[PDB]
Parts: sequence; C-alpha cells; structure tokens
Amino acid sequence: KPFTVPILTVEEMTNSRFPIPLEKLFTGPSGAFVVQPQNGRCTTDGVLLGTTQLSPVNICTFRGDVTHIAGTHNYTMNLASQNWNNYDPTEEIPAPLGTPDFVGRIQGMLTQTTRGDGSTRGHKATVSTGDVHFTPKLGSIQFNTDTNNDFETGQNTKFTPVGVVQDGNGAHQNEPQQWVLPSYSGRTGHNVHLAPAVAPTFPGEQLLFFRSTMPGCSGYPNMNLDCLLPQEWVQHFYQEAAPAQSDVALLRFVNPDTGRVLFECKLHKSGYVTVAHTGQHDLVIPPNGYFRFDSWVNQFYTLAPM
Amino acid sequence: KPFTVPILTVEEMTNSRFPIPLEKLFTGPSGAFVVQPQNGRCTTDGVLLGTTQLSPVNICTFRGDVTHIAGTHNYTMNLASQNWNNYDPTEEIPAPLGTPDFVGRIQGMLTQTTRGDGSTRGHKATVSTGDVHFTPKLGSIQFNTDTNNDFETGQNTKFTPVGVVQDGNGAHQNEPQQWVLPSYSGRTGHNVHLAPAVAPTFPGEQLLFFRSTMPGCSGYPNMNLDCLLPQEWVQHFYQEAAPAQSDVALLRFVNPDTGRVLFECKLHKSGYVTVAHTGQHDLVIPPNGYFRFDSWVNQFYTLAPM
Ligand SMILES: CC(=O)N[C@@H]1[C@@H](O[C@@H]2O[C@H](CO)[C@H](O)[C@H](O)[C@H]2O[C@@H]2O[C@@H](C)[C@@H](O)[C@@H](O)[C@@H]2O)[C@H](O[C@@H]2O[C@@H](C)[C@@H](O)[C@@H](O)[C@@H]2O)[C@@H](CO)O[C@H]1O
Repeated sequence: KPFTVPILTVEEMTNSRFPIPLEKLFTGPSGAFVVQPQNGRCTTDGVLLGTTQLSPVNICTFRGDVTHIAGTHNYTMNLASQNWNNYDPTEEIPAPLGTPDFVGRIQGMLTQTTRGDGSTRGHKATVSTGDVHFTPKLGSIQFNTDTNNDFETGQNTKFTPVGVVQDGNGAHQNEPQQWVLPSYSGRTGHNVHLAPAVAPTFPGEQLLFFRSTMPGCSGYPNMNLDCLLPQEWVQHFYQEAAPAQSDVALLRFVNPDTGRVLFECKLHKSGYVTVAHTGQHDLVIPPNGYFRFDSWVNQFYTLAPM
Repeated sequence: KPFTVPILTVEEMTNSRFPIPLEKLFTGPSGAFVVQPQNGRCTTDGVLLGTTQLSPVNICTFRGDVTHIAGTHNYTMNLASQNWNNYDPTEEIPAPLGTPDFVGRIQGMLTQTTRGDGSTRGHKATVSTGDVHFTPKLGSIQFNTDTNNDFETGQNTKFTPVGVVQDGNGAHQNEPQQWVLPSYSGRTGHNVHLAPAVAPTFPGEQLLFFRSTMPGCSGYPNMNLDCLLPQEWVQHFYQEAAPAQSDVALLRFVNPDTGRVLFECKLHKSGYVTVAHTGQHDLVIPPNGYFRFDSWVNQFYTLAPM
C-alpha cells in the first residue's frame, strides 16, 4: 500500500491539540523550548502516540462524575473513559486520551443530565492544568464553575472546551504555555509513556507547525497553538497503515490551479515535519494549496530552501 | 477509481450535524416527519449539498461582528464566513455553511478578541434557531447572553456551541425538533436551495441513522440527534471523488475479529443509508465493527434482513 497524505487544504483541516480549525503554516526556531506535545502524535504508518486519539471533537474534553467542594464553586471530576466506561489508570499512556498537553487555564462549559428524569444543566467552568488538583492520570481533576449547588452526584457530566484565559499581574500573553506539559499525576509522580520531544537534526532546518489561534475568554492570553500534524492526517495514517519505506517522506506543497510547487518538506516517519528555513515565518500559501507525497528519502536529503 | 468508505468504527467518528462523537446506529420508520437535514449532506462522488462543509468543529458555529440591543442582554451578530471573509447572501446555498439545521435553542459561549491589544472576553450565550430574529440566510442572528455591556463593536466574535436547552411548563422533550428546519430567512422568505428530503423507496426498508446524544444545558431537552452520514464519510467522499457506477452502493458491516458480516445496507449515491428492518431499533454492534464497500448494485437489489 502506497503512502499518501490527505489532499485537504490547510483551512479545510483541524488542529490536533484543541478543537478548532487550522489557520496557517508557521515555522520558527525551537531551540529555547522543548517541543513534546502529546496530542497530534501519530507515526506515518498509523500508530498513535502519547495521549492521541482519533476524534477531533474529543480533544480537551473530559467526562465523568462530579462532587461538589463544599463552601466553594469548585467540583472534582472522577474521570470516566471517553465512552463512559471505567477509566483505567494502569494503561501505558501518559493520561486519558485527549487530555490537554499544555499548562494553562481552559474555559468551557460543564454539562450534566440526570438519567432518571432527563433534567439537564450547564455552567461555565474552567480547568487549570498547572494546578495541584490537575491529576488526570490518577483519574481526578478539578473545575472552577459558576455554581455552588446545581450539579448532582452520580450523574454523567461533560466538559466541552471553548478557549483559554489569562489571569494575574503577570506580563501579557504569559499564559498559556503551549510547550510546557502538565504534570499528569500532579505532585505525586513524574509523567510516563510520553511521545518523544522533536527537533530538527539537519543543518538549516526547522520544524513546520500547523497553527491555529485559540479563542480567548478573559485577560491577555497567548492564543497561538501549534500542532505537528493536522487531526485529519492522524485519522488518515491510522486508517491507511501504509508502511514507511524509509525514515523520511518528501512532501511537496502544490498549487492545484497552476500545478506549481510552492515548497517542499520532510515528513519524518515518527510524525512531524521539517522545512529548510531559519527564523520565524508565516508561510504565504494559496488557499487551495495542498501537500502531496512524492518519494521516500533519508534524513540527509537536502530540501530546496523554503 | 474504486469507491471506498472509511474503516473507522462508529465510535471513532463524528456527528455531521453537531460537533460531538457518534454513539450508535439507529433505524426507524420516518413516514410521519420530513427527513431533510442540511448538514452531513454529500453525494458518494464528493459533491457537498445543503449547508454542509468539511470541518467537524465548525458545525453550528457562528462568526461575525456583534452589536448590543439597548435595554436587553441581547446582541445581533452580522455574520461572516467561517474564515472571516464576507458572507454573500446571494450564493445558492440555504444559509451560511455549518448553520444549524434544526429548530431549537443552542447554548454555548460567545468569545471575542480586541485586535488592537489582545484583550479577550467570553460569555455564556444562547441562539434560538426558531425565533423571529434568526435570519442567517440574510446574514444576521441574535444571541441572548448574560451581559449588556461587555462585547465591543467592530471586533471578531465567535460562537462555540455546547448543547441544547428546553424551556417552559411545556411538555418534556418538546424541543429541539431535529427534523424541522429553521426558516433561514425568518418570516421574510421561504427556504431555498435545500438538500432533498430522503425516504426509503423499497418495500421493507428504513433509513439508517448515525446517532448521537447532544449535551443538555437546561430543562428537559430532546437530545437525540441523527445524521445521514458521519462527518468523516463526508470528508472521505469529498477527497476521493470516486465515480458512482450505479445509484446504490452495497455496504457490509463486518466484525474484523471473526471476519463475519453482521448486516448489509444500501448507501445511496445521493448520500444516505437504508437497511431492511421494520420498527424502531437500536443496533447492537461489536465496538470494532466497520463498514466495507462491496459492490455497485442495481435498483432491484433486495437487502438481507438486518
Ligand atoms: C434549580 C432548579 O432545578 N430550578 C428549576 C427551574 O429550572 C431553572 O429555570 C431557571 C429560569 O428561572 C433557569 O433556566 C435554570 O437554568 C433552570 O435550571 C435548570 O433546569 C432545571 C430543570 C434543572 O435541570 C437545573 O439543574 C438546571 O440548572 C424550573 O424553571 C422551569 O424550567 C426552566 C428550565 C425554565 O424553562 C423555566 O422557564 C421554568 O419555569 C422550575 C420550575 O420547573 O423548577 C426549579 O426547580
């Protein structure tokens, strides 16, 4: 089976780290950061890595039952799996699939149905993934909400993410921090089963990022969100399971109207893209442009400069 | 080019009428109501129909600029397209792409960024698709919110849907009404350019629906939501654009563990599925089962009983 990537254009695709569309392609130097996202991680032959799962809408959602923290507007959620089965904390994953992979405050809504009579309720809620109560690997997290009485125990409860918030007397755009992983077990333990950090290894190369702007809900948040693979590419590799014939697939980005190649890039078998460029750059592309697999090369292939 | 459907299982796929996962397959008699959804509509050779677009996360989202209605907590939104380009009310589509295709109250969050300084804000908000102000074909809708002063004019504003609500001392589960289309032009005009209504046309057949349960945010809503095609099938057909060799594709639903066919169904070229069954039925399926295209058949093919 021949390897392929989707022909969907960048704006026709979805960010793999938050449920929002892609907006653009971005390249920048990453030496100052550790680039180790856990969502949007998939090998080219369809092996999911880290906390990656297949659904574009389950990214950064949580499901489970909640318990009120008396005297506050906070609730603890005991997590269930994404299909309401028991959560298994012994699975060899860093955290439940789809768990956020950055430190920040995510605002959205908590919703609940009472199974007995079908009564429902929904409240604005925020989860702070850097807080000591954020322990998804252990099966528990905390939300700050807009009620101190409405949610019931023993009832299915869902968190739908919307955007990010920034608080404090800190500098503008100081949070979220998209390249800092939460501690999935809080302070009890270190992160386990992580998808590896990625970095360019060939001279003159940088990572190529698929970038979106997260909605902001309060303050002055850093809304940039970069993923290594579109979610639709994850679904595609997962289904095709095309075997890699070398360590690097050469892709060309093509304009369909003219047939002309705009740039070329390396898709590494372990699931990330590099380009030959130095410095921060928002790539200028035709709206109908798309990526096309052209051939198998090695890690020492010299790309045409972007 | 041979026709194929995705091998993703039902639980690995997304509802095409609301941004939530599929949960199950359902069949029932549909003679009493009109089955004319506008999202999740696509031919097998990849022509999108109705208000259908490619992104799972832009379903029931709105974008545009907002203006406050004095003396209230309501805002009018002047709609933009999903990539912030101007919306053209003269295109031969029923309403902007991704516009909700059922009458009900959809609750979510309105979020806004001030372009000049990166300040952000977000509020709970509801849009009632059956109300007199819901005129998305004409380019405007109204939101009910919990503020009367916070949103700014002339700034990009996004609505992220979360769930549905039901109000009043009315009968439980009376709304939403998933098979009643909004009037996209309100009372000024009638709906146009709709994807056709669908019905079984062969004796003993019923529609097969891909079913989800919408989150409920208030009251006693009817949370069932049936789509004709999973969103991933829409993206797949759009990309492949395989020619239809007859009006009916025979699909088999297969258990990969045993290799045995569980049931068969007809995928019609114009984009919906039928099965041979009479009565309301929640299909019981193995979690790893999937659809497989087997052959093009003629108009006289009789399906094996489901
Ligand atoms: C606390 C509670 O259950 N309240 C009931 C109330 O329902 C609340 O109505 C107010 C409007 O004043 C808000 O819409 C609340 O969101 C709503 O509470 C929601 O819905 C109820 C049924 C529960 O599921 C709750 O968990 C959830 O937060 C209700 O008012 C009636 O029903 C509501 C939904 C609305 O349609 C009203 O117009 C209507 O009078 C009353 C009477 O049924 O009962 C209260 O106990």
